[PDB]
Amino acid sequence: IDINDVTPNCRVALRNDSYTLHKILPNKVDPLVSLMMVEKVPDSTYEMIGGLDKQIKEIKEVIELPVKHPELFEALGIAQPKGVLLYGPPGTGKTLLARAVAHHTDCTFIRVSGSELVQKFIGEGARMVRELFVMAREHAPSIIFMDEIDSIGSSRLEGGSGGDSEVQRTMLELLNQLDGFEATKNIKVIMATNRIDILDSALLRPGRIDRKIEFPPPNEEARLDILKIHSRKMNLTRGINLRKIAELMPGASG
Amino acid sequence: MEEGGRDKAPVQPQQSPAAAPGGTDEKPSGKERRDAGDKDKEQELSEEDKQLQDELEMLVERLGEKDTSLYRPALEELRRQIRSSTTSMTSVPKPLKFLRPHYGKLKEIYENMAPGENKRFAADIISVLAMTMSGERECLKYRLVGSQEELASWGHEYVRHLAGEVAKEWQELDDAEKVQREPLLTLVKEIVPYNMAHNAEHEACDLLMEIEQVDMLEKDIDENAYAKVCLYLTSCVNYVPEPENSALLRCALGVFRKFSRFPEALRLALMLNDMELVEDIFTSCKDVVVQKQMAFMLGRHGVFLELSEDVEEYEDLTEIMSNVQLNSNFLALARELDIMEPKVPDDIYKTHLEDSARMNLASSFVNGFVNAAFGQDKLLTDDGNKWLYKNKDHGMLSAAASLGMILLWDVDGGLTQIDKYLYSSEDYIKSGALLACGIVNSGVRNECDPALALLSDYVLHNSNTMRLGSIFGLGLAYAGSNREDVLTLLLPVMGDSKSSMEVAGVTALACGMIAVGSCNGDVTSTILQTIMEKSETELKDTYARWLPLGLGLNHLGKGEAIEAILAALEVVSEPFRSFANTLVDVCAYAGSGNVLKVQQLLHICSEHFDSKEKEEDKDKKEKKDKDKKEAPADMGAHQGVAVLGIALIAMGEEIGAEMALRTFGHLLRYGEPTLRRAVPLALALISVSNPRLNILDTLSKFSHDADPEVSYNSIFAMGMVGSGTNNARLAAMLRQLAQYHAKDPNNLFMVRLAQGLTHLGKGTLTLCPYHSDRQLMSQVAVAGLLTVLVSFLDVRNIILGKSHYVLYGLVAAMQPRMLVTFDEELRPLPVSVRVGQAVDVVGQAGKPKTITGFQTHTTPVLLAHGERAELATEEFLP
Amino acid sequence: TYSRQIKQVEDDIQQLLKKINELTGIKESDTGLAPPALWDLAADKQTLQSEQPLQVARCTKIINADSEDPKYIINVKQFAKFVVDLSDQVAPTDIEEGMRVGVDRNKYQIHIPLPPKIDPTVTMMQVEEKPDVTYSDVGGCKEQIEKLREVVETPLLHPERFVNLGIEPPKGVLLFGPPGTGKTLCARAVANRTDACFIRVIGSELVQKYVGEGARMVRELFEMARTKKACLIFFDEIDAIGGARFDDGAGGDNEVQRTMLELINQLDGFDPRGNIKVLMATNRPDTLDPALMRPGRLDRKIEFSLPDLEGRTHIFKIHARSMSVERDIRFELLARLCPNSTGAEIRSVCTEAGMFAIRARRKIATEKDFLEAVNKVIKSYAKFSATPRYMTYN
Amino acid sequence: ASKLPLVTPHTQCRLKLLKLERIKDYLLMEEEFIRNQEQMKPLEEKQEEERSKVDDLRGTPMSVGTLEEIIDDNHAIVSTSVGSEHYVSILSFVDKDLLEPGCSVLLNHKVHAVIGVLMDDTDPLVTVMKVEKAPQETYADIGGLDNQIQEIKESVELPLTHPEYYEEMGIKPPKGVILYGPPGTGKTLLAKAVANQTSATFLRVVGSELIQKYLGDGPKLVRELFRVAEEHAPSIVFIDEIDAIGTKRYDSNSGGEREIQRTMLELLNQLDGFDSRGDVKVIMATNRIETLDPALIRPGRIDRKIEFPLPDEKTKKRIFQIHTSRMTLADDVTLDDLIMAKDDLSGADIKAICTEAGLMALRERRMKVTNEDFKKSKENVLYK
Ligand SMILES: Nc1ncnc2c1ncn2[C@@H]1O[C@H](COP(=O)(O)OP(=O)(O)OP(=O)(O)O)[C@@H](O)[C@H]1O
Ligand SMILES: Nc1ncnc2c1ncn2[C@@H]1O[C@H](COP(=O)(O)OP(=O)(O)OP(=O)(O)O)[C@@H](O)[C@H]1O
Ligand SMILES: Nc1ncnc2c1ncn2[C@@H]1O[C@H](COP(=O)(O)OP(=O)(O)O)[C@@H](O)[C@H]1O
Ligand SMILES: [Mg+2]
Ligand SMILES: [Mg+2]
Repeated sequence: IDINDVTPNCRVALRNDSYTLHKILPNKVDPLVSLMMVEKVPDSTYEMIGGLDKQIKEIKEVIELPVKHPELFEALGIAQPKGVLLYGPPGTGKTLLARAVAHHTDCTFIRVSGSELVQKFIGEGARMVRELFVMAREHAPSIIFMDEIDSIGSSRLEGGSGGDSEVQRTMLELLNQLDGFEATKNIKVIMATNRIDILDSALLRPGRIDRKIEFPPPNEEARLDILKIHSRKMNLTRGINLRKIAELMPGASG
Repeated sequence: MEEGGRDKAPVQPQQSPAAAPGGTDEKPSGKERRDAGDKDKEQELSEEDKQLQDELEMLVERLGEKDTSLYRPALEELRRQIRSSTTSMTSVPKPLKFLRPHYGKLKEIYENMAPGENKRFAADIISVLAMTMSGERECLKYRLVGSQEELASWGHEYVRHLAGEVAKEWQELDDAEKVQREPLLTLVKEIVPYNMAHNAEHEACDLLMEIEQVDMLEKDIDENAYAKVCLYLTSCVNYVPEPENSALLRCALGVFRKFSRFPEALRLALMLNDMELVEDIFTSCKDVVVQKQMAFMLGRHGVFLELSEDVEEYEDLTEIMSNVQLNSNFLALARELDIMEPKVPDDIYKTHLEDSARMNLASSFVNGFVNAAFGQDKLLTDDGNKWLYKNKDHGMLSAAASLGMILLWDVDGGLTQIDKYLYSSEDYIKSGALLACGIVNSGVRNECDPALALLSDYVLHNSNTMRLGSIFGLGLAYAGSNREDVLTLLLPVMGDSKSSMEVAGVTALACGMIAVGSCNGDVTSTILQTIMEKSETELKDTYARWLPLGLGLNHLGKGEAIEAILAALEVVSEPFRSFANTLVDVCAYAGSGNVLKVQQLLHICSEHFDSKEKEEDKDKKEKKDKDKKEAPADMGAHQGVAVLGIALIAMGEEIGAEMALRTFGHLLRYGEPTLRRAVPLALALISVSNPRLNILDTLSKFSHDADPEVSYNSIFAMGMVGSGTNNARLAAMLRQLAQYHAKDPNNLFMVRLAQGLTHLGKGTLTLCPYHSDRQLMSQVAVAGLLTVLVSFLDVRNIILGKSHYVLYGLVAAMQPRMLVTFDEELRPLPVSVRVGQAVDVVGQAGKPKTITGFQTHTTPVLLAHGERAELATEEFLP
Repeated sequence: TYSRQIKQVEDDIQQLLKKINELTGIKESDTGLAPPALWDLAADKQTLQSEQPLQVARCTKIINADSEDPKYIINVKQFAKFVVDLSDQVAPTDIEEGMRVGVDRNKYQIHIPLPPKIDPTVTMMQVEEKPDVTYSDVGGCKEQIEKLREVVETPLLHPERFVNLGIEPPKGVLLFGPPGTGKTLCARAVANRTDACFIRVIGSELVQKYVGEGARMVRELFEMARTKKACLIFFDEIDAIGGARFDDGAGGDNEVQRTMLELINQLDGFDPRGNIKVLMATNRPDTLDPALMRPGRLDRKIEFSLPDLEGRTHIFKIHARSMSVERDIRFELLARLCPNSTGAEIRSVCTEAGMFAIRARRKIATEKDFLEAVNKVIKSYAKFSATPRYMTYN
Repeated sequence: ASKLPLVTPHTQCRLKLLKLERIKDYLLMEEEFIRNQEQMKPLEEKQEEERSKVDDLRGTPMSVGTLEEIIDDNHAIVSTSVGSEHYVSILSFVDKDLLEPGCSVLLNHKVHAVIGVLMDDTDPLVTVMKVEKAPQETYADIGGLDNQIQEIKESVELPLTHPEYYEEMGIKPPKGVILYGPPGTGKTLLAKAVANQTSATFLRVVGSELIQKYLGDGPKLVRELFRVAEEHAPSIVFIDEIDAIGTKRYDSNSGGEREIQRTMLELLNQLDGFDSRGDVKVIMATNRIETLDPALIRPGRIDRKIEFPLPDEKTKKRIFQIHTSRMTLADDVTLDDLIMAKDDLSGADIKAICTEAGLMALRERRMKVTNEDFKKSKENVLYK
């Protein structure tokens, strides 16, 4: 057995009396795979989009372009955008429109929620939060996605507001890191929330977030499009007149 | 790239040399005109030392190098003016055109002949035009020409004048580092006959500038530390007039001529003393110089300053004779005792906070150590007197002598204090009282008891070892005087050829510390006595510790080594009986650079397995390797430490396992963490398989250094480990003595033997027996306790700055910092980088520290060294 | 002249020296190998004098005993407990219960006693070093220095006059005042001049994660202190380990009260610590507990206050005696220009004057530099000043 | 190895040649003496036999343990991974100088005797908060200030570059520096420039990470951070947005507002304790200085306070000139029109406007930017 074949963090077989190296076992599952199987994000693609063409264009111009074509940005001599924020009423498409984008451009999709089951897959103690980058920069073209919980999306304030231990302060730390002190490129951050007027002032400075996209509730045409998309998975009958069904709904959500 | 266009020189002037072969004949005007025009253009471009690649000298190497090489010899029609324009044009490019070994090919352009007065045209360069030519000529051409044939043709006749002109011109434009390169060329050319170069440079230095003299003298003294014996003598005789003839200070020449006394000749020292006595220069400078001319650097200077004007000018020699020691004692007990010195510290004995006669004997040494700086005790050592009637009769004598050691440097009432307990009529009490009286009057050099009281004790030597305990004190009290009367008186004691071998050994040690130079009859008598006694005997090394030591001390302080060779030829015997072969050889090598000589001396037997055949020779070689440390220039220390580690500690059974740490004490005495941790590694460990007593001696030499620091408490921790292991009777006394000696009081820690600036130090002679005192077993019971305590007593206690005026008005105005360790710097050469200190007291100035002045003081008395600068008042700075 | 030859010779000599060092073979050190010159003699003797002659000798704890026969009960952390006896060479006198002992691997026999546990996070607090400040640069507070040294050092230095006079010296002392006054510097000086231990501890180190840990740490500290002869403990920022018992409503901040109660209990009742002297410092003493400030624990209450007029002159003189200034600078005027200031401000004034001198080119700081440094440091920075709201200790 | 630092000649003088010759002669004599026993009385291989037998004694199965206590007579108590601890002996070829409690010690498998000391395993937090390479270009990209730069230089750069000016007149460099002012004014950019230019190791941390979700974890973080900073090298510690540790409260914190006080006390202890500090420089930055504890910013901890005011018209024009140096501007656009866009416009708005205008030009596939691009960009950015 040659040493150069013995890469770190590998499975081997050791004899009994002398504990000498004997073989090399097939492999071990990486922590990223375990974490993503625990989270279970329901991946999708572009064909499951209803009435979100302009949003697709806007997010394509910021996420897809400065990876495949950096020379196009270097010609104009401008900085490459790094952060995107998405806001709108809940159940409108934001996570689906960030997973489809991540899937089509072949990027490693990572999401963080501050839980504690996955804490063993990041670090033993993880006193800080930037340690995730150690696991991220080895999958260079990656995307980090964090969604604001209903504590502010639905419950807003607890009586005096104050600060949210989740989401916002983590994003502040991440955006402070990759603002000049980061060497690795092709790492980006996506934010999802609602009612942007409750964001803290430190995150509304012009130089922090490079684009903000809106997700209004669907109108009649978008509702009909979603009904058409989601009516395929059932044995249907010829002639349903889905226009009337779409008109009945007073535009609640998607 | 691009070629041509702007290169006007490489077009017309390059084709002109090509057509020169057709222009050699029927064109005499052009051959000079083109040369002059090219020389003028080159001089215009070369007026600045910034464009090395000249358009004519550097661009001609494509094809004109051969033309220049083929100019003088391939013409056959050179004139008396064309030859100058040929040699001048060929000497510039040929020096750099050739390869690295170009010093042997400089004779084809410049060394062949001197064209006109090229030194006039060489003032526009630093080391390119003519300085480079002179250096190249002196490197190889003049070195082979002038080695034994200095008188030769123009290659050596005008070569010397050109070299002198170049040396003058180096220190003629700015007196920059080129002036320092001038001394290098003066030393390289005629190194053995450096007197001619020194004489040539003295004329330039005297008339050059008033401020260009101190730096040259400092550089000369800096480079005087390494040269051949004849070269060293020439350097010491050439730098003497630098501070006396060219300079008018008239005070650093007599002080700096100490290195010209032992190395060159005694006659030089006598002439310097006579000149200093003749050149009175009123009294201030002469008195300041002569104050430290009694026992600080040299002695026997109180007999040549007794001129016919002994009123105010020549009478000060009397103050040097006897008043100097009393003044030193008064200063030690006046400015230090009234500031920080208590009546009785006694702090070492109380350290055992956190029963045999050995403890009683070590108590005397502890009391003496803590009773330093005129620590007179009036019945304060009653414990020693009480123990004197119980056991340890020799220990009782040591305790009695500790009373005198308490009252060090006392000649006023020390005799009465010793006589208070002297009246005992014991075979050891009389010896102890005599030793105490001798230690008390150390350095006085007065006629108190030359043949009145000391002779009274010597005339009753019909008894035991009391006879031997009556010559070490008398010899110590007359160590600083080389009078032949005392030496003659002490010679009959050694030559008595009686059963008192100890008396003969002490007489040899006492006389070695008195006279070490001329009067070879004493050395011959000692050798004859050794041959008569030790030949028909095979006893212990009492003879080896007295015959080799006496022979080395009697012939100590002579770098010629001819006397040592004569003694070796007259003492031809077996290597075991020739233990003085390396001892006398190293006694005559007090201070010098002898790395090659040391290697040759160790080449007789490097290892040889030490098969019990030349054990004395091996011990002498080990002691010799401890030498070459008086002025090691902080260079040989590391190599010596590495050699000791890789040769003695790495391999050894008896010689390398016992005396390997002995050389550590002689290496230095200040105390550094590296040595203190290397020795502790080999001393703290038990290593019971080896000679544990040798390990104890190793610890005693690890703590042999004085001036203890706050880390010495760690040794106290080992004291706890010494309760069960390292038995008390064999290690407790040694450990206690080592702990106490380092922290005696606060001052009087100077055991490095360095006086003023760089003095080799005769005090090492007093330390010479001490290094030979601890080389065997049985600790110290009869002989060691009588010599290990009072081996050296010539240390200057504390003070470094005082007025020492007639009224002694000024007290202290200084600012301390680290010592000066710079060689080449700007005009105000920096001293150190520890300016973070400033005090207004005259207390301890620190070992490796120097104090500067301000407020327009400038120390107008000495300004060089002395530790007792008068610092005359000046008010020229508003 | 022959610069190239000399340089080549020197380079060859250095290369030969490195090659010779490589030749001697003092190499490896990947696994922790000592240089061959060190263990050259220790190569074979230990093979037959340290491998088989020495045993593993596990460590256990005796729990109790019984009379007329040893029959000792031995407990271990992971295996079971046994009944055992001694060995031949050990006396039954020094086999007292509740202490660690050595035990065989096969027959389980006591061999040697052992020292108890130490909790290394408590062992790291020993200073083992001495700072480099003395009493000579603590000017302005001579009376406080005298009053502190009368109790901290003198009884430990000459313990014969107090015993002769039948007087028991005080034990504790507290130092309070505004921030910057000098307390920690005086503690540094005391630790420098001392000769016994110096166990330093900061209150913020006693805030642990699990319940019932601070009291354990205090117990270990006092046990380790009592083990040695007699030596000192220093508490820094004591106002973070206990203010006052105020338990109202939901129980908040009371485990720290248990830590403070253990610390209080260790200084009084049922054979107090005895020969241990503690000294504490704080900047807002108005919030400490009443039961901690009574005599018997904090007998002395030295106070550090802002210097009046001559303390400022002394601080100026001792902080600028290593300067490069002319002969005509008067410090009385500079002292009069800062009516209420601390030593830190004066040191900063000196440093800024030096920096202004260094600013352009000059080598000697002038009086105008001192005046403008005072103007820019005292008058301009008085926005922050930290002082006005701590003179009321709030 | 500092064998002989006396190379003061440093020229073609005879002094350098003489010193080199003396050192070479001493080294040659030492080498000859060392090889005399290596070639005259070897009596054994002494080169490969020693390693062979020390490997023979040291078995091939080799376990690990942690030191707990050591006794002077060359043995110590070591605890095993399982939990049992022994009273094994210490061998004599284990260079017993780096044996420290808590260090991983390599033990034998038969009798568990100490046979080696093992190196460390880096640390998964050092690489987290250590800067590897320089961020961007130096002070030439800043513009506008020209006065705070000299102060930060005097505080940081000069002692490293020229530790001689302070030694001439014996003063110490200023201890601490703090930067305050309105947001978006160039504090972090100057910190980036300092990190780029300097040569010492750079450590950074955001002040919002000093509060943890357990009791007694903030002080531990501060202690460990300063231990790392003091143990690497001459270094620089950058703590920005420190005031955020006090102006925000999170329900994830187990303790209330007292743990913040304990963290503050630990921070003051680390900044101005009584143990030797070494050589560490601290830089702080905030935009709300009125909420910090005054006792934290007393002279002797933070020595310099530097304010960053809002830019003026000249600085606005300079920032336009800086940020459009590599942009193909059409002749229609003029910077003076955009100078008076807002009364209190800041530096970040310039970069925001320029970048978003470039993006808007990129949308329509136009390389040259026009006036309408800027006109819509300023309205889209500022007015919302
Ligand atoms: N009497 C004094 N003489 C000289 N300097 C002093 C004096 N008193 C205080 N100082 C200055 O105070 C500085 C810091 O003092 P120190 O940290 O000991 O104060 P403190 O009262 O313990 O502070 P804090 O409450 O902030 O912990 C020192 O660097 C020193 O320059
Ligand atoms: N004076 C300036 N010169 C050049 N660019 C500037 C200047 N001021 C601000 N900027 C721009 O603003 C951007 C953001 O500045 P930076 O984040 O460093 O601000 P700050 O002072 O740290 O503010 P905050 O405290 O609000 O984070 C910089 O990257 C730079 O492009
Ligand atoms: N425009 C849309 N077309 C089709 N389905 C949609 C659309 N928007 C949301 N959905 C449905 O919403 C569900 C996921 O909700 P999501 O939008 O991810 O939550 P959030 O709004 O918090 O991001 C999916 O099952 C998807 O079918
Ligand atoms: Mg303090
Ligand atoms: Mg910032």
